[PDB]
Order: sequence, then C-alpha cells, then structure tokens
Amino acid sequence: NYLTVPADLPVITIDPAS
Amino acid sequence: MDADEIKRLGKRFKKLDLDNSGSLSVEEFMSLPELQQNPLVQRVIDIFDTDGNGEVDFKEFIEGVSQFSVKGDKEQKLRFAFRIYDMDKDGYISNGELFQVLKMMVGNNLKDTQLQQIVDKTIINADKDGDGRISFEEFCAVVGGLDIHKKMVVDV
Amino acid sequence: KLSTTDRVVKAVPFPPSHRLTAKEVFDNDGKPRVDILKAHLMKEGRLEESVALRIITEGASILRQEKNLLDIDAPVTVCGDIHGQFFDLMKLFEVGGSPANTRYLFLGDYVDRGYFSIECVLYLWALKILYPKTLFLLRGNHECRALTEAFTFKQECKIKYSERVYDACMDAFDCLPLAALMNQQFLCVHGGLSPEINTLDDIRKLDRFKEPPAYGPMCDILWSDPLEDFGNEKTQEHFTHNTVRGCSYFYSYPAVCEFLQHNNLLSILRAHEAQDAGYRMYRKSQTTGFPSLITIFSAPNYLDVYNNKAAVLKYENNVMNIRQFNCSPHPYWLPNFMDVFTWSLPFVGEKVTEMLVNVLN
Ligand SMILES: [Ca+2]
Ligand SMILES: [Ca+2]
Ligand SMILES: [Ca+2]
Ligand SMILES: [Ca+2]
Ligand SMILES: [Fe+3]
Ligand SMILES: [Zn+2]
Repeated sequence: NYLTVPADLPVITIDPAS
Repeated sequence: MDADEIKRLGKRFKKLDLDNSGSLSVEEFMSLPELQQNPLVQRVIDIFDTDGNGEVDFKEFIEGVSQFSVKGDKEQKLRFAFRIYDMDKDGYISNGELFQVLKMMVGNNLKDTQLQQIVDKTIINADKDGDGRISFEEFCAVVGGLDIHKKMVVDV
Repeated sequence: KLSTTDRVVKAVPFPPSHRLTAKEVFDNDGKPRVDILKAHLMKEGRLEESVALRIITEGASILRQEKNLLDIDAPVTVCGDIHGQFFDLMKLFEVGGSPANTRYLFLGDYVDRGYFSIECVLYLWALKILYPKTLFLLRGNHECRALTEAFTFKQECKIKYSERVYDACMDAFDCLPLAALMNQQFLCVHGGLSPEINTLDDIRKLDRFKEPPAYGPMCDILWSDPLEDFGNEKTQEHFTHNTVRGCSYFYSYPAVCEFLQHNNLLSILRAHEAQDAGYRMYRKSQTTGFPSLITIFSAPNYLDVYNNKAAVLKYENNVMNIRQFNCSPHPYWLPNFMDVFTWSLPFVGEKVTEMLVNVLN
C-alpha cells in the first residue's frame, strides 16, 4: 500500500573505534 | 463522452453521494473501503475538484473520469500524473509539495531526512530553466520515456 | 498547512548548485585548496567540468612519473578499500591524521558501490597534487573500465559530471602504481600474489599503463585472494583458480611464506576482502614469527549493510597500530541514482488507476 525503496619485531596494537 | 457511459456514471455518483447533497465529499470517498488504504485518494480528489470547493460535483466527476479514457493521449495522462505532485496547482512541482506527496506514498519506508535529500537532488538535476521548480516540460523530459500513460486507462 | 514551495525538512541544508571555478580550487601557486574542496564536497558540491579535469589530469601526471613499485619509508598510515564512501573517508583522515603532517598509502578500490566515488577521486587526487611525496595511491581491481561500467562509477560520473570526466578518470587510473615496498619490509598490493611474480623485480618489469588484462601478473596483483582456509592447508597447491572472482588465483600460506623468504620480506599488506573488524591478521610465518599476511579494509558499514568496522594501519616507531572506526552519516541516494519521479511514477499510475476502478466498480 506504500511505495518501497527498490530492493626488533614490531608490536601490533589496537585502538578500538572511538 | 459516450451516452450510455454517462448514464452509468450518474448511478455510481448517486451511490457515493451518501447524504444526497449533489456533491461527493472526502468522507464519502473514504467510505469506499478500498480507498481507505490508498495514499493518493486525497490527491485525486483535489485534482477532480477544479472549482476548489473541497468536493466533487457531477461535472467535476465526469471531467475527472474522462482524463483516464482509452482515447486519451499521452500528454493528458502525464498531465494528470503531474498534477498529483503539483499540490498548489500552479503548473510547477515545487520542493515542498514534491516532498509532501512522496511522504504520502512512502510513509515510514524512508526517514524525513533521506526523503528531503533525494527530493533536493531531483529538483536540482531536473530544473533546467533554473527557477527552483519542475515544470511539466521538465517533468516529461525525465519520466516521458517510461510508458506510464499505458497503465492509466479505465473502462467506464 | 505545510508550505508547498518551501522545504519541509529545513534542518537538511540545500546542496549548493554553484560549480567551483579554477580560481577557487587552486591558489596563487597552483596548489589545490583542499579545505575549500573538502567543505564543498561534504555539502555534495560539484566543480566546473574544466576544474575536475584539471585535478584528474594533474594528479595523473604525478602518478605517471612514479614507479610500478613505490619505495615508501615509515612512518605511514596504510588504508584499504574506500568504495565511494566519501563521508567515511572524511572520518578516515580524522582517525589517521591530516595529510598535512601524515604520510598515507592507499591500496585501491576508491570507486564503485558507494555513491560518492567521484568525490573520493577528486579529493584524493587533490591531496596527491598537494602532497605528491607523502600521500600514495595504488590501483585496485575497480580502478579500471571493465568494472566501472559494470558497477556504478561510470553512471555516477555521467550523472554528476560527464562521460568526459569519466574517461579522464580511466586514463588517470591507468597511471596508478601497482604495489609499494614499505620500509624495506612490506609488499603492499590490493589483492595479492601471482604465480608469475617471484621477485620484486618481476613487478618492476611490468607495463602498467593499460587496462588490467584478464590474466597475468598485473591481473593477479589486483585480484588474488588468500585461500579460504589460509594457514590450515590440506591443499598442496600454491596457486589455485579463484572461483570467487572468476579469474586469477587463491594463494596459500606456503606460497606466501616462500615469497617472503625468497625476497626478504616481513609480511604482505593487502585489502580487497571485507572484514568484520576492518582488518585480519593471518597465521604467523614460522620463520618470521610475524603475520604472513595482513588484510586492511577501510570502508565501514560496507554497502550500508555489513555493519563492519573499518581500520587503518599506522606503522610508526616499530609499532603496527591498528586504528578502527565506525561509519558516519551520508546523504541518501536512491539505488542507481534514480530520481524520485522515475521511482514513484509507476506507483502513482498504479494507485490512481486502482482508485478510479474502485470508485466506479
Ligand atoms: Ca454529498
Ligand atoms: Ca468542486
Ligand atoms: Ca506547484
Ligand atoms: Ca524549472
Ligand atoms: Fe573492494
Ligand atoms: Zn578489490
């Protein structure tokens, strides 16, 4: 009823998303 | 139009004119249960309602149904589709009414922000003369080649 | 009631219609004015066609003078796929630091899928003009004609600019380097290894100023993937047909580790494959004790559906610092840049016809 949208060794560190 | 087609239309008009006032109100249209779930009911009524009094008289009802005739030409069908968008009836689809008429059809399937954005973009890519609005010529240039006029035929 | 001319949702800024001129995009010395460009493109602003072509061609001239295999020293922030997600590219530079004081390396796939690919190209090419020896761009499998005409970049260009701008992007993409040797330790490519590539010298001898061929080492650099079961090899074959891509090959953990050993390399940094965290660390090589392969993927909420994080690798002070980030809002387009009339008009004809039929029985 409605319109639809067309369907030495380096360290490894982590900074998680802010 | 054709004589017998006129007789049949007078009977349906009476059936729909619930208070026998000689004019069809929005309520009387909405009494039809199919129309209740159709989001363009009010837009079709407004187009039919040329004299602007908010109801449809028989002349208006006949003139209205005739635009969907098999003998009607493309420009008539597309001119009708155009008026679905042209709420204020001024011959140009403007941003505010394009959004409103689209919101009627999409409902919650898009957020107001996403709809305002794609509306802006269409106004911009389609407005050739640069007056911020979409004329019928500008409108045909975009949809013209889509054969929508073929689906807009009723047998009275 | 609500105005029929004035915009309903006034909190959305109306995009600018004016196309920026050369004087406005290039300062007195000819250096691109990236702040103007960023601000303008963030508003979905467009440029004059002649200015867009200047950015593309001037950037191409810089790329055209670089080697097949760049020699990039650390520190540098390595980045994976972007796929037209311009507004995540804005977030990406926030996370990794301004290119005014940060060395950058991109591994390709700047266009397609996301609907701001031309803005990604224009801004990255402008940065490349402004920072020609500290911001680097490699080619991905999508920076070609075969894919941009099949996916959406060509159409995007024709909608916002012209096929001429598109053609200019294709000639510019033909100049993109294929690989980078980073800090004498890392081979950086979009896809991966080739059966026909055993030395770094094999990449150097390639002719890259062409559309990517359908097979061969150039194809392989842009297209190859690690095996589904990389590191858990019952398979014995170093290279096998890549049935996901329909071309090029899967490469195995023995294959990668032999290449690293022959060429005295620490790891292979690539992209090309989506990851839920924006990155993947593959099995350590038994001789290095370091991940044999690294995938980095910089397109968060890929396709607006994956709900993945994106990441970049800041390599600096002998630390490999993965920095993740989330998606950012971006203006809305209907699929394939469809306008709202084409979108809704079949539904209008349908429902007015349906109403009329019900009105009349
Ligand atoms: Ca009545
Ligand atoms: Ca009336
Ligand atoms: Ca109007
Ligand atoms: Ca106009
Ligand atoms: Fe990709
Ligand atoms: Zn790729």
